Amino acid sequence: GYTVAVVGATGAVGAQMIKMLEESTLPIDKIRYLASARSAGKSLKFKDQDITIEETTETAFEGVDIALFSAGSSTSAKYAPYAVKAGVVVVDNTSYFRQNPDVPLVVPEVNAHALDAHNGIIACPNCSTIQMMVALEPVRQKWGLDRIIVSTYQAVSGAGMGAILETQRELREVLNDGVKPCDLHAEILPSGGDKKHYPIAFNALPQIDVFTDNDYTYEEMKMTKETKKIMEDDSIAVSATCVRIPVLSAHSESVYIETKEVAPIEEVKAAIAAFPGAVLEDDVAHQIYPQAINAVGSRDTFVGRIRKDLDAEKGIHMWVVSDNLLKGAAWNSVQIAETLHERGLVRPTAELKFELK
Amino acid sequence: GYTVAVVGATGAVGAQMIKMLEESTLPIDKIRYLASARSAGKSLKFKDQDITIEETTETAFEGVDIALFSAGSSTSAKYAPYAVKAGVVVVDNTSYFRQNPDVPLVVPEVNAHALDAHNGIIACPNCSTIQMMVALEPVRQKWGLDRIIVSTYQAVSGAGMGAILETQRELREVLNDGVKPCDLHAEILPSGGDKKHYPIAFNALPQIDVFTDNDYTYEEMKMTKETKKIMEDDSIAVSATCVRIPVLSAHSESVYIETKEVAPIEEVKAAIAAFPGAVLEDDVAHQIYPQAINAVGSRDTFVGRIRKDLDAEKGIHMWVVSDNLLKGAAWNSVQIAETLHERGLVRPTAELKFELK
Ligand SMILES: Nc1ncnc2c1ncn2[C@@H]1O[C@H](COP(=O)(O)O)[C@@H](O)[C@H]1OP(=O)(O)O
Ligand SMILES: Nc1ncnc2c1ncn2[C@@H]1O[C@H](COP(=O)(O)O)[C@@H](O)[C@H]1OP(=O)(O)O
Repeated sequence: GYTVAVVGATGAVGAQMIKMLEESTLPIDKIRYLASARSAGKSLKFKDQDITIEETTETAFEGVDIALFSAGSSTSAKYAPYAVKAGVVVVDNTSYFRQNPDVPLVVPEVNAHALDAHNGIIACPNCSTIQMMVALEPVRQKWGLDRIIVSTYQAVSGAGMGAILETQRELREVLNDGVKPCDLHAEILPSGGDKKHYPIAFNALPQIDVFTDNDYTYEEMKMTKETKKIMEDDSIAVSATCVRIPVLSAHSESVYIETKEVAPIEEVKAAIAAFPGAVLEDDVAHQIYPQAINAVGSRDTFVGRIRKDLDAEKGIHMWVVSDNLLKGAAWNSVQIAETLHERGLVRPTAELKFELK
Repeated sequence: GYTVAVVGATGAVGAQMIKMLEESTLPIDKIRYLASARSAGKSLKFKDQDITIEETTETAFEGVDIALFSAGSSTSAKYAPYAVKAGVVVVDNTSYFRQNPDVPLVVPEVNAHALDAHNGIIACPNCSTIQMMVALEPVRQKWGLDRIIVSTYQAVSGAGMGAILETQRELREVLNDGVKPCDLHAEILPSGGDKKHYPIAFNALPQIDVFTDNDYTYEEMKMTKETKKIMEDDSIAVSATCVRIPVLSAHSESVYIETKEVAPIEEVKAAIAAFPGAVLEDDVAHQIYPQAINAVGSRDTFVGRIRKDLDAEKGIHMWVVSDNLLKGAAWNSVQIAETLHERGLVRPTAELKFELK
């Protein structure tokens, strides 16, 4: 069996990582929970056992076979290269290593093969990207992809535990204490790292992450570049608008594509249904489409509202929904680990290609 | 001075029709509030005055100069033709007359000229369509419009008063009582007419109105058909995805367009700023963009996140927000009435062009 480590166990994603590891087929001899110095000493369950939380340091990875990181891009930049030096395979849920050519960026159903040439770090893509890739890969395979335009309806759990609490408290202040929404005080959303902060209660904020030089945010640009890397095609045009909405869990996405060849809608429905990790929920006559609340707690990516464009020959609209902390993060990460084990890729790496900080 | 009736005066829109009339420049000698049998005999304010609500009948429109209808489609179909026969000019908020060729479909900033040839009924377009028209008309006027793809983020007040109450209590049940969103009992949303009803609390429901035979909903197809009538151009390609989110008031829209000539973004921003009824809110360096919660209570239509597509040379993305019950309904309706008075168009129609039911 393996010794597995969760770095960032106490967080929103880390807690889903525990839940997914508990339900995993991965044979674990020893489980460790890692976090910052304040969390060290507290107890936290793995199945029925009590586990002690430990400080994350440069020396804390000896004897570790697999480490799942979800502790923000700062904790991965500092500590992940040391884990690799110690003989760990790191699966990173943060954005830091995602655009490194030495790091495979992986959704198991789409680009499992990229895992074979890993140099110790495997990047988990952005949650909004992952569900889109699940929904679109089966179409790409049969008919090609010319362009994607996507608008997202993203839940607040992606922004961390604090965002959930902020949202819930804003909603209770409006509903119980009768506070105008434009009078609410916010501390986190739209982006903890940015200068100004706005309420999300009864609102739709068209900022996720911070702004880049081209006036798209880092989230939208991650959707663009991560798509090109996962599907291994730099010629796919991707433009996105990323919006936060008053949902705790589950991202929804309105997706528009143009294929390389015309794709009969019923063949598209069938192709998406036949694809692992994607579930067709499309029966408009009985008002069946994917819904965020129904997706909560499930590993699948649910797709419906599939219909052709009213004017573009090759254009298709659809609606994609997934638990953002499961397939969007923790399940993707654990599925990567299960896949690493399937393929005999849980072993030390010989050449370190990631400078130590 | 005019005798003005409000049909549907007790509803969510009707309440905003009252507020817009209260703040109008229109010379009003007499106000009447019409609704159904169940509100008949109740009282309601116009400024300091008490106004007894009357049941709408076919003979209730004697003496009325202007009638603002917002009582659902069946009510406009049944009574508006009798109002016209009596000598009223009708501003209809509903969809029933929107596609009749004898009926101007008007957003005053875009197509006020079409008021001149009215035959006793002017249709106010759909809420989500109006704000899109205000944002794009200044772009269309300078550079043309080849196509529109739009994804909406729509508030629940457009589904009426019962929908608002249903949203509020669903959220209260989740937040105060511990009820899981899965276990919520809905009666109205996503669409009061349809067979099945889903919770909107912490959800995103990709259905507004009922489905049509092409798998687009009636709401999505209205964006399409109204856009073409208002811009007097059937060659403008339009496809929509209309989604309800947990907001009480203020629609937001992620809008993609392709223009006929390249439109430098700095010129597009300028042209939108110069357009009556459109306000440019675009300064990403200071995180400035339209937000539903800020738009509430304003007649204006707010436009930001303006940026060129990453690949398509004529493509442009933007974010458009407006109060759905103001510019999207009641202000548009009162602004139509003010425009009619401006142009001496408030007068009886001789020839009856609408069927009496
Ligand atoms: N420097 C750090 N070293 C290890 N873990 C960290 C560090 N900084 C933050 N974390 C962990 O990352 C997660 C933050 O995401 P979230 O806001 O959802 O909790 C937490 O588990 C947090 O642990 P801790 O609770 O000890 O601060
Ligand atoms: N048959 C009808 N005749 C006239 N008005 C109607 C009729 N049915 C509904 N209405 C009015 O349409 C508006 C519905 O608005 P909303 O959808 O926001 O509840 C209400 O003012 C309602 O009046 P009433 O209050 O008497 O039911």
